[PDB]
Amino acid sequence: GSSGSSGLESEEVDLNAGLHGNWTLENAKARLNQYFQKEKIQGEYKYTQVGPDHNRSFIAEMTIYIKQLGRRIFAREHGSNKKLAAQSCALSLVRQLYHLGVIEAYSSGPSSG
Repeated sequence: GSSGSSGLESEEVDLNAGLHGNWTLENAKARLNQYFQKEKIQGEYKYTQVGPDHNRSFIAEMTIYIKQLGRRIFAREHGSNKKLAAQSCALSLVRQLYHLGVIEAYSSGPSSG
């Protein structure tokens, strides 16, 4: 494994990308951890393995309470592995946070190139 020492963007972004939200499978997993660091909240994914051990997939689920709204949000999703499952779960919390107005559309530009 490896990574860069800094990140930058100098590219343009569409106006409709602020209406659909730039939250992706990985940028949502980051944004849910950012929400937990800013609010002093903690959350861990509940997993369930499905299928036979020679050909399996994983379900992942999470539920969190929002003290700034007075309610909670829940998700349950699945991938071919725990990473894909938790990625799909995170995007399902983050797109409910965006729908309820706890967050806005992400600043990262189009994935088309």
